[PDB]
Amino acid sequence: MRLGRIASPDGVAFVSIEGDGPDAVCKEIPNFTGRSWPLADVRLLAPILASKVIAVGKNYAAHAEEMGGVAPEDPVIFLKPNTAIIGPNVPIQLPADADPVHHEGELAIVIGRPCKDVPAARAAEFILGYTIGNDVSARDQQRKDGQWMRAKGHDTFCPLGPWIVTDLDPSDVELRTEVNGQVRQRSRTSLLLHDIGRLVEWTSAVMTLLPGDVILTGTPEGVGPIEDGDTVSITVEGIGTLTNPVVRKGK
Amino acid sequence: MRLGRIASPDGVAFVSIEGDGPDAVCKEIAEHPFGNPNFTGRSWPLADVRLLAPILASKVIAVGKNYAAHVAPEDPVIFLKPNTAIIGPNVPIQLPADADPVHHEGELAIVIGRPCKDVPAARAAEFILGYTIGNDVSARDQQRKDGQWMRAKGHDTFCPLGPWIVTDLDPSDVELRTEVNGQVRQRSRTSLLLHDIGRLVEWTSAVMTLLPGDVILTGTPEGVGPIEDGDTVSITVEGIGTLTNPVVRK
Ligand code: NA
Ligand code: NA
Repeated sequence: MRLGRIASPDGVAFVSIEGDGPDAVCKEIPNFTGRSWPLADVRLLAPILASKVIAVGKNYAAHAEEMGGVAPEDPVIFLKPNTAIIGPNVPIQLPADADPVHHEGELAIVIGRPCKDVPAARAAEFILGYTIGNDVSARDQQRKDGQWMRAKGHDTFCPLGPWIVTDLDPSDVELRTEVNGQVRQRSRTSLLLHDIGRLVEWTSAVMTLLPGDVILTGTPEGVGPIEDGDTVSITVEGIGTLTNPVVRKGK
Repeated sequence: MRLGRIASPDGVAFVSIEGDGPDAVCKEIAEHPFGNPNFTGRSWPLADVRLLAPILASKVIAVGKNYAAHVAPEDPVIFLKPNTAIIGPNVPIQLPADADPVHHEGELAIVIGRPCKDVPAARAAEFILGYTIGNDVSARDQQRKDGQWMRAKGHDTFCPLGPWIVTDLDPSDVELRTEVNGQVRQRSRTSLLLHDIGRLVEWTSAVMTLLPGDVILTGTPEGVGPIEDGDTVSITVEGIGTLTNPVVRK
């Protein structure tokens, strides 16, 4: 199943998306009501209203073989404000002064139940599903501030979507980022330094996680700049593709 | 005017708090504390209810270094605390078993009153509901280790807020004081802020949209220090009152 939010002519609905052909249907909601919008008629929004967004930075091994092996250091987690969230096909707006601003394609965990102190092995019990995220980052501000929050916290700097997949096996799916059709990031989640359960364990040991909260699981190598007029597309195997145009704000 | 949130026999309510003696009264404000307040006509004695965190912030922004001793300051460094860290007056700060030391950091807190973005420092007060007190509780060992300060300052209960929001306060030059078990740890005045309230609202709203209820912690003076199981921490701001929390180690 794929869960998400859509903008209809009747308004906003939380829907179930079913079908891979453009004869695709969004059915409203789980108890279904009966109203059906084709996917063609409506527009996908960010699939959930997150109270907070937690992200990790360094979380991909370079290659499977190294290592392995020796335990990775503990995760470093941080927050992006939920005001940064935008959905598919919404422009990423670059600050006039921010150079360079980087794309960071990531697999996103969506929490489905309130939780605290969850053991890594039980993480799936509290996970609604998986979607795609982009941890857009003003790299200059990162270096100036030390704290990464401002750099990653601007409005539109957290694209999320296109929908939430509830039955995905996210253990070994391909993640890739394209800029204007050009592949710039490519890895598999089998190379996650801290896997999904470890991240949920680490994060819920720190703070209460609420239904809707998002945990971005990190980005592999290849992070690179995005400029006015670019299109960034992040594809996760078994989920789909999150696409956003890019515009720079005037001075 | 003092605006708070209370737990009453009738549920949770926003209130105007009136009086300082034993017969203080809480006057119910309809739905939220933001516009011109609408009084329902319902009220409770303060003695009959319990003050909660005065606002349900969608987010909490904070700054690190922001008081002069008594050099030109570097630009503000802001970060986030999750709103799941917020607790109200008298609620125990719960220390993680493995965190040492954990420090108190008494601060003046801005509460945003209107949605906004790209606010000029000069006009910040037009967008500010009022001022309350905060404690930016920080696990120092985690802070140093992580580089990023979020985890160190993001544990459940690591953001005491309260006891209420004062709407007609001139915060230009008020005393800020932190006591632990009756001993003064921190004491300074807001006239020593490196980045004043205006500069912080300007800086933060240039980055992100702020919502009514959002909180900006304006930093802490010298004298930060450890808290431990059994301690009581009290932060006082002249013109607001005192935010007090006991401390327990898990
Ligand atoms: Na004001
Ligand atoms: Na602080």
